[PDB]
Amino acid sequence: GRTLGEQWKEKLNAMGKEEFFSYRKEAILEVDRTEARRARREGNKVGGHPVSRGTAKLRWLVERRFVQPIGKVVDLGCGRGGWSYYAATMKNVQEVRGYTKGGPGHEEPMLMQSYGWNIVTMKSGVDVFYKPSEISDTLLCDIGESSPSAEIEEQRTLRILEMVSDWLSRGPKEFCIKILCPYMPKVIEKLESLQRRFGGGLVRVPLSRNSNHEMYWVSGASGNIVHAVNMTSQVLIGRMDKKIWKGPKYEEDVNLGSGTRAV
Ligand SMILES: Nc1nc2c(ncn2[C@@H]2O[C@H](COP(=O)(O)OP(=O)(O)OP(=O)(O)OCC3O[C@@H](n4cnc5c(N)ncnc54)[C@H](O)[C@@H]3O)[C@@H](O)[C@H]2O)c(=O)[nH]1
Ligand SMILES: Nc1nc2c(ncn2[C@@H]2O[C@H](COP(=O)(O)OP(=O)(O)OP(=O)(O)OCC3O[C@@H](n4cnc5c(N)ncnc54)[C@H](O)[C@@H]3O)[C@@H](O)[C@H]2O)c(=O)[nH]1
Ligand SMILES: C[S@@+](CC[C@H](N)C(=O)[O-])C[C@H]1O[C@@H](n2cnc3c(N)ncnc32)[C@H](O)[C@@H]1O
Repeated sequence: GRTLGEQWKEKLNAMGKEEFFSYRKEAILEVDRTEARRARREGNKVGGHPVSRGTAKLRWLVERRFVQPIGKVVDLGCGRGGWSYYAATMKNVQEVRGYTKGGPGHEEPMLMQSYGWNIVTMKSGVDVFYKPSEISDTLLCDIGESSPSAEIEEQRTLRILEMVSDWLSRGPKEFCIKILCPYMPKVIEKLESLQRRFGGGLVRVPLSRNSNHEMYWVSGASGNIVHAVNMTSQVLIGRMDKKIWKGPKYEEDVNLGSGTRAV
């Protein structure tokens, strides 16, 4: 046969617009960004409004001890820097280094003055697939591009998995990696291998939209991957074909404050 996630991806692509858009936000957690937008507009950089939604995503993991940034932090595919700035707010972090592709169709790093910004250093024009690995205490990675093909998503995920190992072999004991397509059998066996060597486990962040099955490979987690995935697949499938769409659960975004920090 084929995996539950496999079937999810097929059932997903067969939905109408009205159904899709309505489904992808059903029962999910969502951050209110409207004030972030206002700040952005006005150019206010010291109101603690994150640069993206991803800040709230990482916060969700961190607060549940799934990952706990420490020492030198490296954020691969940092984009605007939601994850980088958030790591810089934490007392145990001393150095935040981010890398992202930039250019056409890609998010450029964004300057904010959230608490700790001064130890953040983001660099654009960098393709992590050709960037020599560096030492780190914490390794973050949030790379992964959607596609209506699960096979595409598979190989994309596999390329990512292949490359993150090199960064991990450098001894960071705290980590968080986006697995774009975790439900595919080749991805699973690869994670099964990587889990044996590096530990950790896979976790679904409820802030992620129902239109994607992304899970995060995190060092503060553990346990059976194949079960973990399937559970998420039953939830996501369980949300389909709904009667009265209740919509998302709105939460307040994280406040990263302002000002520098001496290290
Ligand atoms: N190459 C393309 N990328 C796109 C397109 N539409 C959206 N995106 C990007 O996908 C990403 C996911 O979109 P989502 O809306 O979920 O991103 P976030 O929710 O994390 O950003 P928010 O700031 O919370 O609000 C989202 C957006 O607000 C816009 N935004 C937010 N910040 C900016 C800046 N700095 N410069 C230009 N536009 C910005 C942007 O269009 C996003 O859709 C995001 O980086 C977008 O820039 C698109 O049509 N083409
Ligand atoms: N039945 C349908 N299925 C769809 C449809 N669109 C996408 N999909 C399926 O859902 C999957 C994911 O959908 P989504 O696009 O919501 O993916 P994400 O939420 O993970 O993308 P994000 O980057 O998190 O933000 C999403 C979006 O931001 C926009 N975005 C982001 N990147 C881009 C680019 N490069 N170009 C144009 N627009 C872009 C776009 O409007 C998306 O809704 C996708 O792989 C498809 O299998 C659709 O219209 N109908
Ligand atoms: C969506 S962002 C992740 C969000 C970020 N963690 C945050 O909190 O805002 C992922 C980024 O990885 C970048 N990316 C994709 N492929 C890359 C590559 N090969 N090398 C470096 N960055 C890449 C994309 O430009 C994209 O903006």
